[PDB]
Amino acid sequence: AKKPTALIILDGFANRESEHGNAVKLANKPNFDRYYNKYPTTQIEASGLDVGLPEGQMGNSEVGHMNIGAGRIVYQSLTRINKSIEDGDFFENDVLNNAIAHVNSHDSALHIFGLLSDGGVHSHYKHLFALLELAKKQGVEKVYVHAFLDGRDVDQKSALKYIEETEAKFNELGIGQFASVSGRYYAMDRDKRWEREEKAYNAIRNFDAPTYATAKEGVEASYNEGLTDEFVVPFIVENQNDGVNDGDAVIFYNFRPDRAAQLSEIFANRAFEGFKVEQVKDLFYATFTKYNDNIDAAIVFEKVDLNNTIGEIAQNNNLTQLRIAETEKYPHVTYFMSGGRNEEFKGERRRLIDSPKVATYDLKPEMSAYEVKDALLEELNKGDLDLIILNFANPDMVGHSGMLEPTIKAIEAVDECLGEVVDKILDMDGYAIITADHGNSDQVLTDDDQPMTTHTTNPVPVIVTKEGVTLRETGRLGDLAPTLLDLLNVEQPEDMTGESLIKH
Ligand SMILES: [Mn+2]
Ligand SMILES: [Mn+2]
Repeated sequence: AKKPTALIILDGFANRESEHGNAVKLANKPNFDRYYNKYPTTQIEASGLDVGLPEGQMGNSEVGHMNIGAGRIVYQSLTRINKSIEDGDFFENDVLNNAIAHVNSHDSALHIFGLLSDGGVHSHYKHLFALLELAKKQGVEKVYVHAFLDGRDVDQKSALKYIEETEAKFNELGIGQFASVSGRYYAMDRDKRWEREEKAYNAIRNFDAPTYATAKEGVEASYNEGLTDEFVVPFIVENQNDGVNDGDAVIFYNFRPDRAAQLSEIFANRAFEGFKVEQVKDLFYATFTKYNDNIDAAIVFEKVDLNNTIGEIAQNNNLTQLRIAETEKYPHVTYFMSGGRNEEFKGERRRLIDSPKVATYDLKPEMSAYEVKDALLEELNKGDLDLIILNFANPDMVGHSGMLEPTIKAIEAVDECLGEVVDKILDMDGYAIITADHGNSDQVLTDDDQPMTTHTTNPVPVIVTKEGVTLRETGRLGDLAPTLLDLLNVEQPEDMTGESLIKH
């Protein structure tokens, strides 16, 4: 048998001082406790800037497993764009400046499309303000803003505030105006409901829609009819919309593809047939990210491939590896772990265990953890594995139910499985790193005893089952893969910028 090293991710399992609604602390976890008391231990950050998110933003599974596999901080779109604005590269961006040069050279118009909120899931409105400043700096004359209203990633009736602050911006810079206003239900549909999109399109293009003298006025009218932000029926702002015409440019500042793709196909997929259109000629169509492959767009922030993730380094040292998890975390231990790559590395094998088919996992807190554990045992008994990446989904997936007793039971089943897994590894003269990708199950009740159903910003435990070493006192997810390479005695390449948790 080879000596195995395994990373064991207890999804959504973190350190929190309060015991109130804390399923991690209330659960009986004798194996975890035994390993924790015997072996070297620390705590590392899995939220915010430490994993490429905004300060204060709770971690998640996708961002977590990306950072873990990469062994470095993997900047997500919002932070990437924020930082680009802060250090100036944004204002030098080739694609944004070409879009502007198209407008300036045709004396045509610049249109800006996006979700006008600080939700941060699909867009951030401060990126609109940076586009306004760029256009102003480059002397563009006509800027039309097409506002898509949120109400879903922020309070359900908050649009007036973003609109007001945006109006003050147009006045402060002497450029820009709202030309159309649409609920995200219409402009940001993702279920091929082309009829809803056509209403937004018609307002954007000055074709057919209600008109109001101001963005505020249309929104208040909507509110008066009982229709909140998300559902505002698209409208045109009187005298502030001259259509989308040949030679214009569009910049769409949303960075999340799923809900920006459809509207972008309407304008810039020559094959679009959701409804009949006469597409604009000589249109320069820029998207902040690439929404899909059927849109002829210039892409402002291109995807970066990640070289030398843990799986690639393993391959390149002629090691063999296993990725294993039940369904709900299978993409995390595969695609996201490998840096957003579906293809297996040479020497990679995978094990998918079917999750149960229930609407919510409080109905079976053990989920398929026991079958995951049994698969791993069968794999370890083959003796041919160098590296194992395992995820127990339960604490996250049960914790999302906001129910304390089932989340405790989820943890307890995971603890029983952890015991058999980790003892086998130790039986085989191997090493485990036991940790998590962000918190959740550490808090499943608000302070007033209501269900709490979300991840947390709490730091995560690390146990490394190697005797006579000391761990560094803090760190981040991007340090786990360097710790694995340390355990395996494999050289760490320069593009993995994290650092081994084991002191030397
Ligand atoms: Mn997770
Ligand atoms: Mn989750």
